[PDB]
Amino acid sequence: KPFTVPILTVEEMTNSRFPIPLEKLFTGPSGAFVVQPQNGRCTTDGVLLGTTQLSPVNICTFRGDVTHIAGTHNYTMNLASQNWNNYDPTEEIPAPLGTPDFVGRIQGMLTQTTRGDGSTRGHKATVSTGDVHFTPKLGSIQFNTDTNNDFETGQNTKFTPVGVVQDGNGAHQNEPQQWVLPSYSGRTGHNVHLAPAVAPTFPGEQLLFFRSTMPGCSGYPNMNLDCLLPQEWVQHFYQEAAPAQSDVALLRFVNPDTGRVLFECKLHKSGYVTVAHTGQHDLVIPPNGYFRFDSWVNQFYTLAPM
Amino acid sequence: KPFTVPILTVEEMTNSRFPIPLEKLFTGPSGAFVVQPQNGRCTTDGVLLGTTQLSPVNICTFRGDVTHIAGTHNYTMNLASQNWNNYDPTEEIPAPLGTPDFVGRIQGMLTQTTRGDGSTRGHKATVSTGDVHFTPKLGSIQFNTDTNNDFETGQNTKFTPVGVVQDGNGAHQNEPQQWVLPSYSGRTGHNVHLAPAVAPTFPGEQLLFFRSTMPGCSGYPNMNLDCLLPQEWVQHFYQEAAPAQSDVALLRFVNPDTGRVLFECKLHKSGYVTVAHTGQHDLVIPPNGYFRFDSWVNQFYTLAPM
Amino acid sequence: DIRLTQSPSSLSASVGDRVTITCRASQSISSYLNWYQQKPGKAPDLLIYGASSLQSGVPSRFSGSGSGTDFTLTISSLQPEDFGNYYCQQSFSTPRTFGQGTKVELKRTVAAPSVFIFPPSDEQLKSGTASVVCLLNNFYPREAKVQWKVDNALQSGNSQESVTEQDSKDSTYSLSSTLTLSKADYEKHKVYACEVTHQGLSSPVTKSFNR
Amino acid sequence: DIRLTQSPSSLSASVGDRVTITCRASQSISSYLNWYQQKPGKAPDLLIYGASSLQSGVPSRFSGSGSGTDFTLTISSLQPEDFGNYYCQQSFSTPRTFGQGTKVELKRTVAAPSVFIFPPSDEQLKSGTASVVCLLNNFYPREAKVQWKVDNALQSGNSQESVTEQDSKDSTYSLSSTLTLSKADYEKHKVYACEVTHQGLSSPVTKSFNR
Amino acid sequence: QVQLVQSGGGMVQPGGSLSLSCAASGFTLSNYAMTWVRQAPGKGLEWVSSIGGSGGTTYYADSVKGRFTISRDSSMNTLYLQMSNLRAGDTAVYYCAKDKTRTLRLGYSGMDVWGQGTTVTVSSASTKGPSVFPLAPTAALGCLVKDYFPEPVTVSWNSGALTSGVHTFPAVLQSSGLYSLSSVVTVPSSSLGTQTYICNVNHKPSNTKVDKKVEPK
Amino acid sequence: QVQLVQSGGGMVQPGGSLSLSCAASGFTLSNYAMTWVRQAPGKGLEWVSSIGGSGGTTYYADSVKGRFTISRDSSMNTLYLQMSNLRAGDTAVYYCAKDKTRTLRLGYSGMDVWGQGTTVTVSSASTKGPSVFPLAPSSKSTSGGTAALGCLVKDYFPEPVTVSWNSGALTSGVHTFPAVLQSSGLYSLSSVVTVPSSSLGTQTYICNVNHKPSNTKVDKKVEPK
Repeated sequence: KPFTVPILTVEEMTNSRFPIPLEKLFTGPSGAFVVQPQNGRCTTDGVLLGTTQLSPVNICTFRGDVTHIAGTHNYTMNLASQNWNNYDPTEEIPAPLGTPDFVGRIQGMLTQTTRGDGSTRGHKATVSTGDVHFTPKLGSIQFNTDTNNDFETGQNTKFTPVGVVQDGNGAHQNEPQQWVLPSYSGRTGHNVHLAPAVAPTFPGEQLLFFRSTMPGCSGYPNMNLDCLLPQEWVQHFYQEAAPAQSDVALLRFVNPDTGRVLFECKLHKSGYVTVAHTGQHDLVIPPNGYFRFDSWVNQFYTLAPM
Repeated sequence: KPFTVPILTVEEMTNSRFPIPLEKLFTGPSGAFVVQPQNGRCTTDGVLLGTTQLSPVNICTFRGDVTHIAGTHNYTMNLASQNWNNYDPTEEIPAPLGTPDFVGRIQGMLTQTTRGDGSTRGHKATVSTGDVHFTPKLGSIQFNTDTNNDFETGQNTKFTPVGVVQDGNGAHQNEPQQWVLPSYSGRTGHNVHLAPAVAPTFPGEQLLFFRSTMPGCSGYPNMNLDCLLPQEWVQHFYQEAAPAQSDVALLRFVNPDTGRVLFECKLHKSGYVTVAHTGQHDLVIPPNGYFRFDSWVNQFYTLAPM
Repeated sequence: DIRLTQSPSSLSASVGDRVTITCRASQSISSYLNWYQQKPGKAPDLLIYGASSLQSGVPSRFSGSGSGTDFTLTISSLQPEDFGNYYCQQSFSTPRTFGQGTKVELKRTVAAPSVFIFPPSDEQLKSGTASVVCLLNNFYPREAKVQWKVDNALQSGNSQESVTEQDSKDSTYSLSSTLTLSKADYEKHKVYACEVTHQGLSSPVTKSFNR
Repeated sequence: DIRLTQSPSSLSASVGDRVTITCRASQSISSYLNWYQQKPGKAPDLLIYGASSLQSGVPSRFSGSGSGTDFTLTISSLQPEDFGNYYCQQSFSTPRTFGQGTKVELKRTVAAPSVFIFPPSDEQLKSGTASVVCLLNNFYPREAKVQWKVDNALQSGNSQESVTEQDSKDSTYSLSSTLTLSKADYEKHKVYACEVTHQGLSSPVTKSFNR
Repeated sequence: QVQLVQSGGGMVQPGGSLSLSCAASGFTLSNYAMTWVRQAPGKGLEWVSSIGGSGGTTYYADSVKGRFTISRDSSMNTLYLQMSNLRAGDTAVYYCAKDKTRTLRLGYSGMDVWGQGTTVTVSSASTKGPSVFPLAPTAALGCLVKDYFPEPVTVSWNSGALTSGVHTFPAVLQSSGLYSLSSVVTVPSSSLGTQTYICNVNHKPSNTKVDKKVEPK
Repeated sequence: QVQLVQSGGGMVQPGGSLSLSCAASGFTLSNYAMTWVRQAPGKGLEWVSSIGGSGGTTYYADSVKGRFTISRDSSMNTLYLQMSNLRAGDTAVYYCAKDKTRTLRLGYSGMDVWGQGTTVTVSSASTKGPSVFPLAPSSKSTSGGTAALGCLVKDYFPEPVTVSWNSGALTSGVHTFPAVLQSSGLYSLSSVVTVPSSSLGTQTYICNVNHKPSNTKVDKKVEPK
């Protein structure tokens, strides 16, 4: 059974750490930080890792009931699974699948439906993933909303993420921090069952990042969001689950007009990409271009300079 | 090469007419109205129809610059491509790909980044797809918002859909109208290049609907949203593009525990599903079950009663 | 390679008749069978795609049917403009293949030809060769007998004729026989004649000139 | 069917020694090769997965290497608890296949057997059968000769031996020899004797009783 | 208005190469599967090569595999066909065509839009321009386009102003190996000497434009 | 506490049928690929059948294709193996095992958790309960401060038999010898325990013998004579 990556241009694909389209390809040194994202983690032979799931529209969503915190505009959400069933914290995963894997304040809307009469309500809401009340592994988080009396108890409530905000009083672009993992269990304990951090081991190589720009909803947020794998690649690897003939798959980025190769790269079995380049660089690509698996290569294969 | 459908449970798949997951399966008589959605339309041999595109996060989103309308809290948006390039009306499609294909008020958030200093802003917004200002084919739509003086001109603005609303002063669930196509060019002319309407032509058959519940943001909306194909099926068919051996593909819905078949259905080459049943029915399915392609059959194959 | 055989190889019907062309496939091609008509000297035009779907702009009298290995193009009311070559084509499998083609020609009432004869020009004689041309204009059927006589000597092997494809409103043909000689042989003789036999003529018509 | 061939089929080594087991595949299985340890009468234990990854709970002295067709299980410092059978297994494709297995035994200093003898119970004699049992407890090496003498007659064909698995703590063996007679033959004889020859004994030892 | 304008005809001796272009208007050529189909002199249609839609990937007849190369340029909406090591069996009229539907790669619909075709002649023989002689006189006159190689030859009367009842015959392959044809016109016997009938012939394998008038006595 | 517990098995005549069960604990069985592996007496390991993860799909060795059926039940978190038209070559210990990683169908990892095994015997022969005789401690079974005593478990069919001492309260120093096949076609073994000589007058020693194929359970007190 032959390994493949889907024939999809960068802009046709979807970011795996936030429900938004990919925009561009970026590479740079990653020594000054720990690249350990938990969403968008999948092996080429079809093993989902960390908190990665299949649905691109369920990333950074939250479902459950809410209870008002007296004298505030905040609500505690007791988390439920996507199918509105009881969340199970004993499962061997870092957090509920699709849980945000970066520290920062995410804004969207809390919506709610009253089961008895079909009445509905919706409000802007913010969740702080670096907050002490952000404890999804324990099954509980907190929102700041625009209301203080509207949301009802014991009723299905959903949070739909839109973008990220930033306290404009602090240094510009100081949040969100996309390479800092939240403490899924808050102050209670350390993170568990994490997908491993990644780094280029072969000299002269850097990680290839699939970049999007998260929408900003307030302040001066850092809107860069990089993932190791497009969500479609995750979905594809899970379905196909083809055997890896090696630890490294040689991909060629190709222009379908002529077949000419813009550059080549290494897709690692454990699920990330490296290129042969040194320095920060926004890759300039033909809009119709796409990745093409050509062969399995030795782990210590020397790429052509990007 | 062989035709297939993805191995995904219903709840693991995404509604193709709105960026939310699927929840259940439904069948009902559809004579009293015209079923002609333009999103979630694809042939089994891989031809996209209507306004259908590949990414599920792009359904019912809008990108462009906005202009305030004197004396109101409304804004006109001059539409752009997903990649912020100029939108082209002359392309032979009904509207920009991903455009809402029902009539009703969709509520979400308008966010905006100021190119110069990186400042951002966000407000609740509703687009009324049934009114005259909804002219996406012409490259212009209009939003009702919370703000009055906060959005800037000449700046990248995005609309992120969340749910739908309804006026409680009227009969409950009287909007939205999911089977009523909006006029993509307003009153300037009729819709063009539409995907054809679908109706069971075989005696004893009804359409099978992939049903989701849209979030409600105000009032008592009708939150049923039905598509003819999951978004993953669309993505799959587009990639695979296997030749159709006949106009009808037989599918079995199986429980992977035992391989036991719950029901069979017809996946028509033009991209929709029928079952053998009369009357409205919510299909009771095991949550691990999925569709499996078994064989190409004669057009006039008689399904077993579901 | 999937071979396509379409019968008949050629047919001839009158205006209004229902014309049928069948296509047989080497193996099942599902419904991926397309029909094209090709006028002489022009690119083929799509008539039917997907076995039975009418192409936009194509008159309603064209229909298609069949799936698998046997397919059928039907022309319900044959019109003078429906003349030409018709090809079936499968797009089911690489390599894409076509039928051998079916020539559809029109039947109409018999029309006798108008005959003209043209002696060689002054300049052509300077080149050492002379061409005498006999024109048969707007006739039916295509079947015709053109014989050259130079001083009552029946000529043979020294003449070529070409026929226009069937014109698509009158449904008639035109024919040009070209007699080629050396300048010496040409000015050696005097009377040059073109004798035309046709169903539309009671007796053989002769056009002649003296050099 | 991907064939896996382990080498060697059996080995013996001292505590602390470096032990190497190789597995060769009939065709490339990438790195989808796993190693298991099986103690007698117990389910196998995953040691190495993916040719080189150490399963959790498994001591560091186990290590694997290789890809494609050739692989190696290495035990850097052999331990008495490492006794047992080792299987390589590919999971590259179905049918999943195993190597024929490798027996790993431990060498150690000679230990003389303790020899016990058990006359048949009176309860067994009622049923009409007599079993005499000779025990060789906790000895090394495994090789030992155990002969039955009934009134000085060497017995043949009426005894069965059973050897235990090598002890996972002290690497010694234990053996039982069972002499079976009819109640009639058992009661017509007096002296029942079991003489044992082993490297740990300077001269053959005899345990015996009078009926 | 959707169309395909072809270019790059010409001839060449065997073993030689030759290029074909197909410029598109009214649609994005990179979204649709494009195809080259050829038609030998007086023969049927044959598939030569195709390129897929937005995802590309190419396909070739076994007759031309490794010899022909199909490709396109999104920047200038043009399809190409580079042909090398040509043989006599490659002599034909080459058409480019567009698949009806948009697909990622090669699809299964028919070909709805066609180019006007392009003549490709593989011959080691040289090029000869045509001599034009008049065919002087309810009446009838014409031109004898004699002695040329290879086809085609454009003929219009009064550069197209008067082409009502005009017959231009298919070329005949004379025993000399050269083509010749005739173009004739029906006019009223009283079209006088007041209409001026000029035949505008054309053989651009050698770039020749003759303005020969047809006078009676 | 991740765990696989097996049930079923036993012996059946050639051509008959048996069902194996395997109840999972501490993990959701339907999420991982599950495998049946078998080991014939004195032989190596053979792969029998696997079922994939949440997407399922089943796989079979040619030996058992059409005779065996692997399946599971998510509501009971249990794996099943249905065997029919059984032949002598199916006589083995059967093990269920779980793949390390979660997959859609059948993965490529090793098997990290195993069932304790179930015995399957395909034989025409009848079932026979064992006779259990004491191997009394005496001066001729004494060494140092310890005395050897035990139980002779003779003339039973088929394997296996389980032997515990003092209802399982005595586990140290027990040597249960591998059963030997007698000329009669029946099995026999010995279970020998090494106890302190000082205990012989005060401590009771009872071997508990269980033979499920015959539903025979025997408790034999072993004393000096």
